[PDB]
Amino acid sequence: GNPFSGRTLLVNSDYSSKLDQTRQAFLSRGDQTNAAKVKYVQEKVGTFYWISNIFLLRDIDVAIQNARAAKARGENPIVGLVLYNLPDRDCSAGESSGELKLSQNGLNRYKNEYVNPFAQKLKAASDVQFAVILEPDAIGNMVTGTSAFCRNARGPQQEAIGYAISQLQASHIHLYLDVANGGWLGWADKLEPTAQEVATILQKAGNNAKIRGFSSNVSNYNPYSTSNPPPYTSGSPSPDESRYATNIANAMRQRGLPTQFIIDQSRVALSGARSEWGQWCNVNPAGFGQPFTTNTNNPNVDAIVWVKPGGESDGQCGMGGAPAAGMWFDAYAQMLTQNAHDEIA
Amino acid sequence: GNPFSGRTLLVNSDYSSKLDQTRQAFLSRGDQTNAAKVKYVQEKVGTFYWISNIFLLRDIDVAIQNARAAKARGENPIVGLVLYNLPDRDCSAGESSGELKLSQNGLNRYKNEYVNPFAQKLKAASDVQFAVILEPDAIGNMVTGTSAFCRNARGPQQEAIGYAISQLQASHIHLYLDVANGGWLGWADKLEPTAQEVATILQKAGNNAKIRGFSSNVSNYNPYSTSNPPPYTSGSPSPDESRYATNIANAMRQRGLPTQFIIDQSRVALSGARSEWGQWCNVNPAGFGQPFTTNTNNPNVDAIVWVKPGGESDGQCGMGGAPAAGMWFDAYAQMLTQNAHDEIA
Repeated sequence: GNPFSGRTLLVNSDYSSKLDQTRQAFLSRGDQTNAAKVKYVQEKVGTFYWISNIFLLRDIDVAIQNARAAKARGENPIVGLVLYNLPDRDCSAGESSGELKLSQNGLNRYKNEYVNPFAQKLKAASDVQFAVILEPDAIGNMVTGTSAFCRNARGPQQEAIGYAISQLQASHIHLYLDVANGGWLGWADKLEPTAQEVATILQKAGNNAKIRGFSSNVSNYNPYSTSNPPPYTSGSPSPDESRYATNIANAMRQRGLPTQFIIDQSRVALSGARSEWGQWCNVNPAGFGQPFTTNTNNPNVDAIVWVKPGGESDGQCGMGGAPAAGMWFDAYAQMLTQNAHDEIA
Repeated sequence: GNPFSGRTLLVNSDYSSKLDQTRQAFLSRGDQTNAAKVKYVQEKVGTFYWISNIFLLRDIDVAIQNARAAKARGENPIVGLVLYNLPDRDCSAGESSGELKLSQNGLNRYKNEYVNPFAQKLKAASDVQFAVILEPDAIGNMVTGTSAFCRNARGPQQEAIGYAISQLQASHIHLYLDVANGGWLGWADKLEPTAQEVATILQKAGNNAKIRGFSSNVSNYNPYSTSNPPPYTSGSPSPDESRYATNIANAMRQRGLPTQFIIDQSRVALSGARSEWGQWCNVNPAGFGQPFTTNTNNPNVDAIVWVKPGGESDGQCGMGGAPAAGMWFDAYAQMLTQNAHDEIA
């Protein structure tokens, strides 16, 4: 069954605290309507916690503590975590986007100094339900990346992700392998290749290794369901994320693999924001998307979630004034609030 | 005594490895002249090692290994290390640029998880000489930082730096407290406020605590000595780093504090590279500056060193094609080579 059914996605306390700056900035201009929308996100919108380096393994203990505090106040939470520290991470850029590199004993450090401790903390926390998104966009780079750097990282990255899955096999841990977004892998010629990559990684994870399914649109901006997708989606069978999810599940079902998705809607672009589907860095204009829900109107979509913490920069690119990746970008957080989904108030 | 006297600044092996890409690029266009200049930097030009987070404490072991291997083939090295993990680091941007935040128990984590281990490794290696640059731009942010965020961090940051000085007192450890660059703190109305900050920090490190002096121009592009400084230096008594060093040393002397500088010349801006002195991101055109030497022609300047590794990006800014901070930017590395100081050949 769906692990989110009857649960609340836990609020990310780091994100919530950083959003206090946004609440305060709206208050300094007498903008009470937007200040209150920020406070709603602070208190009621669950977001995944990104464990983007080895130092941030301590945030797993913060999330656990918060999942015990919440369920003690009467709630029934599920903690979203992002496992994201692959050696030669985001190989498309030509060099790891993170601290581990394959040429610096990265595969071993990932297994032993990153995955092992991550898996240990989740296992000691048997009372807590976890949804873990595994390595955003690694599969996309594997399927389509043609540079030597990406071509050299592919094997070791499949071993690393298979290792991760093999170490996170418990009843309270629900694994969602990332599959990028409909604009990257949802084209007719990319669905089958994506499914093949999943089978290869699952073979490496072990015979009895399972995953619940996949994640998509993490840190991206595609709509979940629309009858008016952008013109750049012309020719694609996956013009929104609900359809992308159904198309991947269809390829997965034919191979006997998992079919379920969680779809990020932390940020959704307004019509016309991107001229090209591949644009990804601090896209504007955009707005906060629909907050966490199991009411998805798609049997292969377990839940709509927030994974990227909107307001954390994607890098010094896109919207002007953008700080380095992961740094707080208050004016962007303000824009997302101004254009926020109607549920937020 | 000047700690660099009769010593060679140790090559940074990680940086030298990354430069191989540059050497390969020049070779691939038949440019032997610049390929040879890259190899000159790879084998003969010392660069500091940046210990920019807790994960990178392992690079101190790397540097010490290299120092002991150098001394085994008859050399007399001095290892440059950059101690750079202050809580709420680079406060003027509004959020720590590093992993430690004051509101996340950052002061305690800085002492116990970063300074202590740093000190343990250097005090164990009593056979190695070290030049440690302490917290680049922290004093700059303390003197001119009037935002609420910096003002809130001031107290604890002074205690943090004093703590780092207090833990690194040894005859083989030579401390240089960073004082930004002449464009920031070299103005007339800024020299005393800078000396006052150093006096306050040294009091907090204690009565018996000492530093050898200061570092400047780290990651910047100001020339060491020129009779033709850029127009934007008009009205400044510190229009080159040699004059900045003398001005600070004179202010310190009158308060009876240390005076000695080490000045980065890893990258030097060429004519017209900047229209404003505060420009800092991947400034171009620029060249590799003068390699390490103690022939400084200035009593207040212990040595010209390379601290920032030229070719590592400052951020996704300044020059087309720039990657995120710390990512290798090979076209920039080729530029620094073609415009290198005449010693490099």
